[PDB]
Amino acid sequence: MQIFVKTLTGKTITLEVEPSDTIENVKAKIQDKEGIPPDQQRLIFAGKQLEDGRTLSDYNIQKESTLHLVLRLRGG
Amino acid sequence: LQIFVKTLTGKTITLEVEPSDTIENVKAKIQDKEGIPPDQQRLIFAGKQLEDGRTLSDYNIQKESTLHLVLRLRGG
Amino acid sequence: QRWLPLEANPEVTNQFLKQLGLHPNWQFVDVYGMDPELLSMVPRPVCAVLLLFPITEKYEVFRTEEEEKIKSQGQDVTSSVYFMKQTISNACGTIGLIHAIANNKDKMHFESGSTLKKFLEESVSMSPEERARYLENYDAIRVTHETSAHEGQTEAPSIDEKVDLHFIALVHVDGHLYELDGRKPFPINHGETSDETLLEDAIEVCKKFMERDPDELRFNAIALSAA
Ligand SMILES: [Br-]
Ligand SMILES: [Br-]
Ligand SMILES: [Br-]
Ligand SMILES: [Cl-]
Ligand SMILES: [K+]
Ligand SMILES: [K+]
Repeated sequence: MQIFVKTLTGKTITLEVEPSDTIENVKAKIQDKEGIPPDQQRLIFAGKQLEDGRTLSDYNIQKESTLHLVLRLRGG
Repeated sequence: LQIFVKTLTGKTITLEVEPSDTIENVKAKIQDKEGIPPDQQRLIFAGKQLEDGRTLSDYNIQKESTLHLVLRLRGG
Repeated sequence: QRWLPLEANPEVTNQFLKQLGLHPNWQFVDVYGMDPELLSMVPRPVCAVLLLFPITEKYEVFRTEEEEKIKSQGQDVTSSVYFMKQTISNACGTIGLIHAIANNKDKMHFESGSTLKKFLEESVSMSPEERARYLENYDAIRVTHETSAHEGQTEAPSIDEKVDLHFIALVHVDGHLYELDGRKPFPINHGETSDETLLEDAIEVCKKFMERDPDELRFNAIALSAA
């Protein structure tokens, strides 16, 4: 199935995924397409940050759902 | 060697450190003394924001240097 | 209705203002300290300060006494001040930014379809309580706040967690320094200021907050500076 990821610039990343895919898998796919390291990525759906070990199915993310990508800042 | 960390309130925290200590180590020492979690800490020296993986030596922070602490707190 | 609390981080606040369609003539910067040397690092001019401070029991007795004194004894508030009440747990981040922009409207530029521009045009004649109910219902700002709460160097807490930290805005309107806090029933007039002295005068109010709570370190100030 296809899902959409919108960035702060308003750009759309389209991913091919399965309901059984983990949030880690999705972050790997975003790294493949955009070159953003997974550890910097925060995926948001229904106002909630998604956890690495859970599946798209766990969050009722379906075909053509839109997620939001935010970047965790490094601080120091 | 001793260094000083000034907060926005103007309070001075004294730390015992080595030149080889990382910015992460200094933040851990501030957590030990003040109970501020490292993730909320942002350290500045000579108007420049410091990175976690670098040493006091990297920034020429010496005996009795003063650093500035900004807190990345969340507010309602 | 319950929002997530925003990180006191200029990168987060500047991104939020961009999403609300403000042109970046003004950008938030950190304030490192309150002495002249560290304040000299803030770019000038400054048209607002946002202060994050702790809501402690000591703070609350002072707030109670201040409210009772001003209700019974009076104060001057110019008709030009834009004030809104807080009726939403943890929206103080949004209400602080609206206070800062709404009270500098003449110095601000907005893009095509700015959601903040639309909010300000529609709420211009509303009472402070009506402005608060309008924000409760204003989806475009609620979803922008939601995104912004997930940004910063820290993770957003659970929506159920109690927040004991609070944002207020300090501005110059019509010759005076106003503290705008949606938790209070009115602006607080802190006396005379000017465009040229707002940063110094605002920081003097921030100092009084810190002196009333001398054992607290949980403070952050950001200054809205010319870009
Ligand atoms: Br950062
Ligand atoms: Br130490
Ligand atoms: Br100025
Ligand atoms: Cl103005
Ligand atoms: K007005
Ligand atoms: K003003």
